[PDB]
Amino acid sequence: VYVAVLANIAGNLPALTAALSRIEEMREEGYEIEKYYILGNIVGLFPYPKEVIEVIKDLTKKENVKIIRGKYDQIIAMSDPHATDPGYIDKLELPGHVKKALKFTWEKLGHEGREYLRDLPIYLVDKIGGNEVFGVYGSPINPFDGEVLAEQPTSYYEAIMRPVKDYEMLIVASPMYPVDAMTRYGRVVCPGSVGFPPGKEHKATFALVDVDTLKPKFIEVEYDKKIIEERIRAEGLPEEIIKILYHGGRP
Amino acid sequence: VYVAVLANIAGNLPALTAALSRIEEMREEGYEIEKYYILGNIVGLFPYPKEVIEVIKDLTKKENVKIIRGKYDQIIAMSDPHATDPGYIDKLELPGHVKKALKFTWEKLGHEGREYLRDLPIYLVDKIGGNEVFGVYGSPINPFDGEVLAEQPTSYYEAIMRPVKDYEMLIVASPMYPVDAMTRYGRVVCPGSVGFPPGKEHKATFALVDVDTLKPKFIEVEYDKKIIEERIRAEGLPEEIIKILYHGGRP
Ligand code: NA
Ligand code: NA
Ligand SMILES: [Pt+2]
Ligand SMILES: [Pt+2]
Ligand SMILES: [Pt+2]
Ligand SMILES: [Pt+2]
Repeated sequence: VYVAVLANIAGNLPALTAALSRIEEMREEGYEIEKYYILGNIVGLFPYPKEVIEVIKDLTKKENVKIIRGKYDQIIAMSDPHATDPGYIDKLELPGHVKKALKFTWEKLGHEGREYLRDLPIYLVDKIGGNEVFGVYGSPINPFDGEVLAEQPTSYYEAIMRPVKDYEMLIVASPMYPVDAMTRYGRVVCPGSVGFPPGKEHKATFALVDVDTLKPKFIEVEYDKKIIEERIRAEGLPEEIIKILYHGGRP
Repeated sequence: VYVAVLANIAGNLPALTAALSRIEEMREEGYEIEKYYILGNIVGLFPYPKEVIEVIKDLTKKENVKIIRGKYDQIIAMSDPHATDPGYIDKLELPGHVKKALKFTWEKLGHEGREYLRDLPIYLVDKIGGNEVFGVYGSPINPFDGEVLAEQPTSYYEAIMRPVKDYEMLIVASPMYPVDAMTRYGRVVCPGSVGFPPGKEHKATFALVDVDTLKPKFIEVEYDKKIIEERIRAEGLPEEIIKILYHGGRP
């Protein structure tokens, strides 16, 4: 019995599709999936924002699913609901290629898609087994702009867990790699990144968390970067997004 | 029955003492007070940081109390746990008089006081009645630097409640004045300020939240500012803290 924990889809439909199909295969292999946690970014740099949302909505009907929004989702959601274009984004402190990806996302979502992100919770507060879990995109101190690093010593995660020590587990998206850090205050976990490559040769990465022990099993799944590349060019988006696709980046 | 909700003690012992004494008096008059929520800032501008913590500690032994830290508390907690002086504060984006108050608080607390603040939660998550409640110092988007304003239209509070709509009530400290705004997503409440005067002729302000209806009753209690003025001068702190005591300010 496990909870499937996914993060940072970032508008990448092929990676999301590959992760969920792998989860279905693993069900056939004796892994019982009680429920799903999906952490932002939900939409972002990659050009399938409406399709990602459709897949999540179907899953939310069929399964027990809890979702929280990430930094890119918030940039879209915070906009005036009556705005006629995504011009407000150019004022923000962001790289040029990121502004263009988010303006594209804003337009392609329409009013219904923007509204869906506005309904997304910031915080995940849940129980698995007898254990209480707290989830946030960035860090406890700063939900959208906070950054928890991967590959740090136990003391690092202990200091982060301390202000949320009421909980048995903290889940964050911002490390972008698998994190599994037992501390005196609880366990800090990052499932990895489904659709936002942090480096080269990225595989869609997520975790199955054991409901009894809270130990994560990290899973990696290949997806086709070819159709994504061809979809970016066909929508007229910066060449820098293709670089991130094959070389990595930080949101 | 009621929950006593208090915020922004900010190191002001006489104001905290007067509010708690009024709560005890209202219980003598036949008010059922079952628990306490205490929101930051716990310490800050006023020169009674150690004593405020002793009153809270004693109250936590005898009553059902949930506490969260505020901006000023976080600035102290953030610091390297065996730094020798509060020199790090001089590099922060804070007015001169605020820097001096916080350096004094850092020293007066000692290691044991600094560690007490490091143990305080960021988030309040609770049930009262069958109603879920979420509390944070600043705002849901930004726990320490976020600001929810008083005296805005209903639509302003609705957009703030929307990302925490899974809850029946949001409690924030940052307005500094009583707020009680029903929205379609839940009720946004600020209890007022116990020890940080927002303007002139300040009384210690807090709320009793009806457990059934979630309607706040705002209570104002008088306290002595002259003894505080005397302690500020005796301890060498800036004249601007005295100006805040009598004419108000913002953290
Ligand atoms: Na814990
Ligand atoms: Na609600
Ligand atoms: Pt904005
Ligand atoms: Pt272990
Ligand atoms: Pt710091
Ligand atoms: Pt209501």
